[PDB]
Amino acid sequence: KPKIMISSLDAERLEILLETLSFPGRDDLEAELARAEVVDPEEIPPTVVTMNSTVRFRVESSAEEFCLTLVYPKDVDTSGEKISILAPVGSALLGLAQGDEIEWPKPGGGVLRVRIVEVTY
Amino acid sequence: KPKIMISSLDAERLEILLETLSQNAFPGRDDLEAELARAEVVDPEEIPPTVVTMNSTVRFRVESSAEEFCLTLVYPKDVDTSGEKISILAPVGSALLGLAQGDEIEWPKPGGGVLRVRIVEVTY
Repeated sequence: KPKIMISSLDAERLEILLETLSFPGRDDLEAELARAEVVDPEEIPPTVVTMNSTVRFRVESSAEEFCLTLVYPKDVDTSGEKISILAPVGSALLGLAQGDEIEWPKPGGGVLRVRIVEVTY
Repeated sequence: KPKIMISSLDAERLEILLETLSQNAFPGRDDLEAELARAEVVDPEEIPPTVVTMNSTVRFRVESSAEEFCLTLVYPKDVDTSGEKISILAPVGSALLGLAQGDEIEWPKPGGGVLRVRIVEVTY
């Protein structure tokens, strides 16, 4: 499996956050962090999903797009734009890259299938 | 096909919420609106205890490990930093409303794969 790329600071901060818990994805997230490429932030391409980045998604079956900003738990907003690293979906976004696909439950039934089209700060 | 059931209170609050956030194109909004528009609006009393409503706590079992965990479906005002609340606006959260005990859903596993869970209990 490819390894995720993450800054030293985000690795440290996440390790500590995860250490203090007790979510379903905790162990899987920890396993990614354990084998990650921990580098200077400037070494991580802007196509990689990092903590505090904004991810633009396109629904594969249409032109439709939306954004989510991946954040630490205290930084989540109340208007549908931010998503916690501890949240379902949020925990899986970390270290994905532009072009990657992801899917999750669609309200009312079925699966929302999306592709990452851009990552920004 | 099958309409979900909501209380009058929750139908009303969600409608005002969605009106207030008119410009916020969150994932699955169109689908949640559609589901709300055709929902059957009942008194809280004849929505069964096994149906997920706003402020319900949902207990889940993961199929691979039989670990269990909970999420409480809340309005934006009530999410906290614990990881146990989930907004009606959030991925997964928006799909929980109207589901019932026994229903299965799945979402991404960090590093790849799916976490598939069954709703083991609903509590208000």
